[PDB]
Amino acid sequence: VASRVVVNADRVKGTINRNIYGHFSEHLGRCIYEGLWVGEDSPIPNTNGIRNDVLEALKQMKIPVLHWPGGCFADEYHWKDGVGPREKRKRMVNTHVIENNHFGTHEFMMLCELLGCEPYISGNVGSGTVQEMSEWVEYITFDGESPMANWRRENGREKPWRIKYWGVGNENWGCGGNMRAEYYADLYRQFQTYLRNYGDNKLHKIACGANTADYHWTEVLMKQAAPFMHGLSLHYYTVPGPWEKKGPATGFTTDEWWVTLKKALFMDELVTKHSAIMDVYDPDKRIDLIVDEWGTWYDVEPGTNPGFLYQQNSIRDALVAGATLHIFHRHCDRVRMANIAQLVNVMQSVILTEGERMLLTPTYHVFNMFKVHQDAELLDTWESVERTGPEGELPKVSVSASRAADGKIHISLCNLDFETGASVDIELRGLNGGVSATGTTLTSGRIDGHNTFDEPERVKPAPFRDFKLEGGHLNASLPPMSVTVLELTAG
Amino acid sequence: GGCFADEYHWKDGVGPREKRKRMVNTHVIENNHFGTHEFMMLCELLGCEPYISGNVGSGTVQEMSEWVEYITFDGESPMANWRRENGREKPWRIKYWGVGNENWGCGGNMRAEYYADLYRQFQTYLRNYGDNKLHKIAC
Amino acid sequence: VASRVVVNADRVKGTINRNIYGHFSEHLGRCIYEGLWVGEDSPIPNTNGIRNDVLEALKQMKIPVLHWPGGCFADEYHWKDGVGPREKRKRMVNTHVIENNHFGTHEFMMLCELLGCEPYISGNVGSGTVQEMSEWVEYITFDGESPMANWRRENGREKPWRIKYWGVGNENWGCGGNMRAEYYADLYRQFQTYLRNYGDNKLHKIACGANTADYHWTEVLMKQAAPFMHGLSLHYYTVPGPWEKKGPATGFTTDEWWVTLKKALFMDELVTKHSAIMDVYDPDKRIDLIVDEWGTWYDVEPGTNPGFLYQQNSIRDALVAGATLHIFHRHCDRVRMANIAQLVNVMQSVILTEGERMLLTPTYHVFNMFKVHQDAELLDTWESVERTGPEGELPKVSVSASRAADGKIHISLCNLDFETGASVDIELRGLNGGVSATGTTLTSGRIDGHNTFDEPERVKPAPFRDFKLEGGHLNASLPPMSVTVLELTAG
Ligand SMILES: OC[C@@H]1O[C@@H](O)[C@H](O)[C@H]1O
Ligand SMILES: OC[C@@H]1O[C@@H](O)[C@H](O)[C@H]1O
Ligand SMILES: OC[C@@H]1O[C@@H](O)[C@H](O)[C@H]1O
Repeated sequence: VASRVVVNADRVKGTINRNIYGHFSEHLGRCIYEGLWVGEDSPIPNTNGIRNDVLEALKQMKIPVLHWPGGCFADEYHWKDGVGPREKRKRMVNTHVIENNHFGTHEFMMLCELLGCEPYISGNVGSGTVQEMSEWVEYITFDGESPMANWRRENGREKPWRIKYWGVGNENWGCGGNMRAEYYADLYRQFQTYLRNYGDNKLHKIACGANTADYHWTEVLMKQAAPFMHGLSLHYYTVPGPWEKKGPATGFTTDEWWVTLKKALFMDELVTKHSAIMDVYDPDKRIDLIVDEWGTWYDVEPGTNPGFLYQQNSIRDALVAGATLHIFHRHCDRVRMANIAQLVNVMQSVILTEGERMLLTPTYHVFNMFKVHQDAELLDTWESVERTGPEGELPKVSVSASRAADGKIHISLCNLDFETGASVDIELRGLNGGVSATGTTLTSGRIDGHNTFDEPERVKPAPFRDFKLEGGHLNASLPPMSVTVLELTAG
Repeated sequence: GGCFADEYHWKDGVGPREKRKRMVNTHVIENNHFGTHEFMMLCELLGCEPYISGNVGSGTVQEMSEWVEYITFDGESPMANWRRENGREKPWRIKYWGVGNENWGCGGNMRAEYYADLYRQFQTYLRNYGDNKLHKIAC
Repeated sequence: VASRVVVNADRVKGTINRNIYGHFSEHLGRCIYEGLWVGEDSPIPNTNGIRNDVLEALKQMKIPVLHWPGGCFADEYHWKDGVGPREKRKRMVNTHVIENNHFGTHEFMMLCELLGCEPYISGNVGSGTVQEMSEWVEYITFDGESPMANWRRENGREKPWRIKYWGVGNENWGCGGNMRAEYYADLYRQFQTYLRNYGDNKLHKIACGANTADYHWTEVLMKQAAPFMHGLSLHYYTVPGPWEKKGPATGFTTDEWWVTLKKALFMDELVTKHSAIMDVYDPDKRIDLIVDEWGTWYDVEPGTNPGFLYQQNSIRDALVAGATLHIFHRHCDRVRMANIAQLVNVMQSVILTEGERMLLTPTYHVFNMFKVHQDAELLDTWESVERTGPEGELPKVSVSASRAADGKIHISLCNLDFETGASVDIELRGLNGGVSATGTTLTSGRIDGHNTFDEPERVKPAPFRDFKLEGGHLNASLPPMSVTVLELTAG
């Protein structure tokens, strides 16, 4: 009983926008402070205050876009508190957490330039003013003379920055103001009016979209505000248990494995149904769907502060990431950005740090393996896959194929069963020449296999050779609980 | 304005003329040398009524309320004291007061129903000081 | 410059419900009287009062479903007027048109049995009562004792008939009561409640849907009445000129050719957008979309009564029909019935009669050539086609492929350009064996080529041989202004 797949290598169905592989960093826990920002005089080796070990790993992963500063923090942030001389930045210290605002606009834009990624900034609607947000944009982007542009120059950046992605509030249905969609849509329309295109900059204005299955939100924002947006967001976290006892990152049950993956795959139905509503108001698909919060959310590691959201990261997280990325690919006609929550030390991170030490999570390795899909052409594939899990409720395999700019084909495959391997037969159609293939696979011997600071390489990619290629068929034996990428070269 | 009215912040146009806000776009210069005092003088020289449009789209309720108070109040307050420091001892009279302009478009892309609510809110705080009587105009 | 197509012969995309090839006959002009019903002692040869020449032609075409009695007539009809001793039924005559009610329920049900087609009756909401409609269903379908079933037996039909398709009013936004969607939805819910399933009969209840681009109607009916319907209708006529001067059926300009075809192809946008709204409320596509009025609508033939809607029928009509049917195929995941307006002597008919004489229109020949698509499996095809018309506004070629129950493949092609032939290269993938092909084509030497009673065979199907099949490519040279079907057999 093999899964079967046919790849039509000559039929392109869309472009997988690189920003599908995006990231998110809030001022929360150790995502910004320690995770990225250590300060110029830290003994952790750093580039202008940003730790080198993280920088180098994120560059290798080819981070395309980074969303900052929030999350809920964005609708509480007053950007002027984060610019100017470090010693006059606003300082808050709670003894029950330090926000010293040493990382602000200039440090973020420096971060993005060091990474080679797009900045994606969210302005403050819930507790901010229209002038405040307008002034932020002007500060960043205006090349003339004004109090804001002159301030930016004073603070060390002479020429403006370019920025496309601009979020007009975040989570406005909840921590960003507990707003009705109808009320948010009016604020949105008002705020966005004053966010200008200065110089040769072109803003890509993103309205706050729904939480999970709040389809009414999407309908209202589309019906009332479509002509005034370039994108609409969507938030959906994979939470295995109930809110008050989400379940652990490691040491979990087999039931928790299956439930986690089933909940992750619910993304497909969400994206489908929100997109269907968007199609009614925007049939040409002008407006991007932006899934700017996704990923797993567990109970924090025992003994850690629940407010810091620190969780471990296992092969289970790798499967969530790979299957979710595949869902985004299948919707790349409308989904054009996604941002996993969150970059470092918080929720489903690519990196965890502990002082000067760091590790790469299994989530990191999926992003780094799947980077070959960034800006690739999605190929037409059809499939008939085995089932797995209790009552066959899950697909055993998730597969996606794309063509890179040099003509190579990448086929990525997830085996969602932790107990046995998956046989897959792939037929390749529409090739001219012959092809050869190499592979890499990410797997584990344990259902909760993970990396630690003492053992940072327990779960990492390896060469994959358990396949054969002949007569236009590639037959592969995928390991249990694995993510695999095959690279095909023509000739 | 026009569209400028829902972008203007009136405080930028008062005070020592030399130290007012400057903006320049290469791609147009606004030095704010013509502001509230200069406009009110202009209307007095012409013998015409002044008709000012306050900023709803990017302005705040306090900001508009303070504009009216600055112009018209004859007592002691931070705004009236500031007007006197800026060279006008007694208040001016003004009737015609626009509570935003072009709010369906360049003044905030507002639905009528939403503008009506902001209108009701903003106008509440535009007071009749001394013997002045405002004539409030909705967009 | 060939159009190119690839057929994936092993990939099925859906089932083309046979009812896509449906028809519609209203009590209007000579559609029912003379067109079908001649009376038992007419010198026109007949079977139980229905003319044999039409019967035989419709059976050969494999008519799958016939909608009666309207149109606007349905929301004026009182069915009890059409049952009982034929001689004593209601008579109306307008001098300023005769309705003797000799064709009523028994005659219609007999007609469908003789044809082997499903009956599709529209009940009267606009001027009818809930009891009246409920009694109609009971009269037709109930096998016990009751006043209605006893009456049917007295009128000569002992056992009940079966009927699936039941329209709960027609054109209720216009001639069926000038209703707002919200008000119609409420009447719909009320009327349908009383339409019972008697014996082993199962009704398929159809709500009146939108006229043309009235998307609000579809939204309201889906949101308020989806759980109470099996199907929702849609109406769209191709009208070349303005309402008051639509343009003629023959002797038209080349501009009228292009405008006609462009307007016809607007069906795709309509069906797409109405279907998108349906998907929001019915994501599993339970509810059928029924396009129960479509076709061309011209000024009547000079000197004929405008109220009788008699128009000629040319190769231009054949192209409208073939391109429209192809649009329905591409939407066969949701469109499950369609009904061209109207069957005989009215609008875009398959047959025109003049006393005992009859002719087959070019529209007939499309339906008869495309019957091979009835209940077939739609195959995955992709294409890149030449453009035609002023400014390349039209596709030069429309193509569709399906697989019949015996494994043959039919590929139909329309060439929309009247000026030159169309080269097409078709690649066949996913076959095992070799294949051979035969073809038929329908074309004319004039842009308004048509059949007349004196020359009833000027435009009719002919063998098509101008193609070659080698090395899994079928290259064809389609004639100008043509509709062609290729039949492929494996081995
Ligand atoms: O502050 C914790 C918040 O909870 C979640 O809804 C958000 O993603 C995060 O900003
Ligand atoms: O400012 C440009 C604007 O165009 C028009 O809508 C307004 O009057 C004017 O202020
Ligand atoms: O009856 C005349 C009407 O015109 C169209 O609206 C309807 O199909 C037809 O019944």
